[PDB]
Amino acid sequence: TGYTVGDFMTPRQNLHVVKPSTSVDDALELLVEKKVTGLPVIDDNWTLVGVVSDYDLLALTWKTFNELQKLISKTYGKVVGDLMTPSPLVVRDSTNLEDAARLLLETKFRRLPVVDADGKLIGILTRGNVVRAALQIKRNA
Amino acid sequence: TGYTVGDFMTPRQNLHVVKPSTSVDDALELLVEKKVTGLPVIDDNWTLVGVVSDYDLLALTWKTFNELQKLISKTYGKVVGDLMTPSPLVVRDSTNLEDAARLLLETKFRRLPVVDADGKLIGILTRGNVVRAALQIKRNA
Repeated sequence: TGYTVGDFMTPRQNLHVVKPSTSVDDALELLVEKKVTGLPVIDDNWTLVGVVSDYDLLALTWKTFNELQKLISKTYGKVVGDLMTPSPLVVRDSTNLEDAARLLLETKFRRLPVVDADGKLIGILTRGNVVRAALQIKRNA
Repeated sequence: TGYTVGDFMTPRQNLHVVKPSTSVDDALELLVEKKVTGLPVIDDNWTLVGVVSDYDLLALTWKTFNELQKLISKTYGKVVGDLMTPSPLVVRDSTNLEDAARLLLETKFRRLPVVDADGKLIGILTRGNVVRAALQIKRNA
């Protein structure tokens, strides 16, 4: 009963992923290039293994450009695996939308990777996706 | 001396703008489609008149889908103008990057519209832009 995550999630094709081996610098570049603040982390086979955020990659956040440069300088040789959150909360495409919506707010990541039965990353549910759903629904008898 | 906003700001062509007359619903749609949480508000001549965020449009922080639907239901007939923050902090393209970076953190909007001498919106400086700058600087020594 009711809509499901799969109805409104961000499709795999619009995901921005990194791996535990991705250098912090490259993850940061991806964040700024794709204009997102967090990234799902997969392994070589697209198994979802974690999530990582700007607040992980730039931990001690920064309050001045100088402090930021200091952080950027110390990223060399570091890798996503060291800073990521493993085993994050996930949902399935069949997950009830209202349940998923609740969960979004219970994870610091504020997004829910969507996985299939094999634990492969197939999408992500963002707060924006949930708002889009509420909007689309209003738009109907 | 040093880098300036103009060197790293988001170009006009990549802005997502609304007007004070934009319906709340359309602004919400634009937010979710462009995957941003805030929007500069311009008038018909691209004069920057304000800024508006998801937290403004959905005030009337939702914590469940049902609460969200309640909010979405009450957006009808409302416009951005009522909910926006007028006369926001802005910078110029010539603004010193370190100064601008500091300011980003002093505005709840967490972005700085960039205007020209006529007060026209010509870009925006985001935290992501500033991180991009620190990265680019490091790369070149």
